[PDB]
Amino acid sequence: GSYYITARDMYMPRAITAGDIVTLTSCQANYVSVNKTVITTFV
Amino acid sequence: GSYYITARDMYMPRAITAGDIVTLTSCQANYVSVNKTVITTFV
Repeated sequence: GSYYITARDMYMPRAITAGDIVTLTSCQANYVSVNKTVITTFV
Repeated sequence: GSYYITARDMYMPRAITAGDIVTLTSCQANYVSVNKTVITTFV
């Protein structure tokens, strides 16, 4: 149900942060397209 | 009008995120000094 980034060698699940993203003005149906934001920023 | 970071080899414009910044308590008039924040964080 949730979403997590991980390293390429160690299985270490962790919540996605704001500094591991790339914003692009294109998506071509090879994605997931969640209706809500999945950045998980802070208050 | 807008502002974008880019890589040093490929012309690929993209919005500036929160994890590509360095906060320093100094600026010496070799800057732009926008009155509004240009971090573009998320809700």
